Amino acid sequence: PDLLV
Amino acid sequence: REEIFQVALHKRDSGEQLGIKLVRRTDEPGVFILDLLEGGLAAQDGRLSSNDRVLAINGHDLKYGTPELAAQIIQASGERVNLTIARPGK
Repeated sequence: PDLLV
Repeated sequence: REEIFQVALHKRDSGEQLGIKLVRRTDEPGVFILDLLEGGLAAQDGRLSSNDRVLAINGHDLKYGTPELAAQIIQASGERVNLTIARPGK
């Protein structure tokens, strides 16, 4: 739902 | 989204992270940059900023996307990651 890419 | 532009980041290695924290807002559709990771790829470029909307990554439509889809497009991409951003006004 909330990633570090 | 008062300004639309492209920013292309260049991964120094195949598995390099862009250093972008992608989050979704509960009040509107889209994928948004919450913050840039200190010293990361995107932060060193400096073109990107918090509150930017990621409209597309490498031509892949992220208008109604999710941060997980964005991560999968970046994982599938080569060294050039071409982000299309919609920066709000003031």
